[PDB]
Amino acid sequence: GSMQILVTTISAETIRLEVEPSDTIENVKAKIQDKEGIPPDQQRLFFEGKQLEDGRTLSDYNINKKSTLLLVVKF
Amino acid sequence: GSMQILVTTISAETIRLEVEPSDTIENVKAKIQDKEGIPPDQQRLFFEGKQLEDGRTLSDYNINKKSTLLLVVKFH
Repeated sequence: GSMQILVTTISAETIRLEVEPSDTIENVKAKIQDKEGIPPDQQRLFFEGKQLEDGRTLSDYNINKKSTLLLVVKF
Repeated sequence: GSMQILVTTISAETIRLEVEPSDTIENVKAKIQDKEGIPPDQQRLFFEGKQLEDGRTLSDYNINKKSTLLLVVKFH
């Protein structure tokens, strides 16, 4: 149109979570809901590029102390 | 204690804005409030690394058609 401009809107935060190696990623998503207020269904967890899927644990993906996890959310 | 992991929470979206080259940054910030719902003083605008100031126009920073602007917004 007249002059169409693009605005790259960014929002970012780093949340620390006290978890057990026995904790399922379902339980990890539940801990994020208490900390921020995002439902587990719309949450997308990542580690080493691989999308963390429910039914498995943090030990299965070999996640230990001081591990960087990636959470991608809407708007 | 037992195991303390870090979760890098990211949220991103691109907003399309019909603006005039005569428009000031305070007017562009007002247009973002209508599109998303963020107050103009709590939003930081950028172009070519330089932080865009409320007083100056889009012509002053040489912003034209198909220009990518950066808006950094608070967590929640």
